[PDB]
Amino acid sequence: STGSATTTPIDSLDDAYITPVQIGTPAQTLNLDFDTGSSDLWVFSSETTASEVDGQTIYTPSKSTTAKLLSGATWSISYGDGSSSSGDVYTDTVSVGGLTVTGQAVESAKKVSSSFTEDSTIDGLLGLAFSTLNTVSPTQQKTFFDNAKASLDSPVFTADLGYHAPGTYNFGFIDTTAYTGSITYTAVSTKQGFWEWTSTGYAVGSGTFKSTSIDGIADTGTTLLYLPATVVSAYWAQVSGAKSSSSVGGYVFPCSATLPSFTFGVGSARIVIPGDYIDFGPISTGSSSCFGGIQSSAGIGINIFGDVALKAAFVVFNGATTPTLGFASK
Repeated sequence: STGSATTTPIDSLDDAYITPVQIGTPAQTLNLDFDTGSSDLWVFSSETTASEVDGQTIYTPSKSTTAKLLSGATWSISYGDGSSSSGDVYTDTVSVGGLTVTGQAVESAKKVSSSFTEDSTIDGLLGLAFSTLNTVSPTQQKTFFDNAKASLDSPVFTADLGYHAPGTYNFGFIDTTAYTGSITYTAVSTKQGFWEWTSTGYAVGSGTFKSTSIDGIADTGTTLLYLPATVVSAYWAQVSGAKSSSSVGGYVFPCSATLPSFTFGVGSARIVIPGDYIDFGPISTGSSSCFGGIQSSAGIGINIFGDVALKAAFVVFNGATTPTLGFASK
């Protein structure tokens, strides 16, 4: 089997991407944030505290003839950005782009933090990191990909995120028309439950490539590119007027600037992030100070190849016995 679903930016800045997911019988379609940095599929639901729902589409398991309460199961998760959610668990039929999993754990939110409430466009998350990170207790549950794997034509899914435009998540096949040149595959460590890999270095604009190992995670659920302070300093030094602002919470730059590109290494290959991808617009409405899309990972504890990086590539998440990551230009 295979699946193919379009993923759409939630706003003009590509702050995140939503992908329609069918849950239950009859289908209830929710727009979920596919997140290769976490491993819970959770949804706004009929059980979510009413004051914490503000425009989201909810899953109502009582209206699904295939929903079954997973007795005794609860979940609770906190994300790198400080947001959190928690609740109980159903199993139900979940389909993504024509690909169907029966008995998928659908984690029903009883509580969500304010940032989820305040984002009316995201109805929940669909985790695509390794199932070892799944928070369901007392019986850990498998991700949608993990459940689908054995049925897939090939045990892979691919992320093809658009810049200010829709893109695609595919399951079970590699669309050879979706990228240019070749896919370069690189080793993954699953030791922390992430799609963790080692970039071979970087360049800023038309500058020389610096060969240096950068361990980080391919994370579709993180907006920006978080890299070591040395790297990030080298980037923003090439933008006149750019500075790190503790009050704003990162590097800012004059909105009048033209941003240089940023290149990262995948083995001997090179992915080029155009400078426009690195502009996340005014820090506040009407401001001429703009927020940068490359930020320091210092104090995160891990480097994150978030959407800013991933959207410049066709990315293969190879879930073979020994997982690997593939990157192609597009």
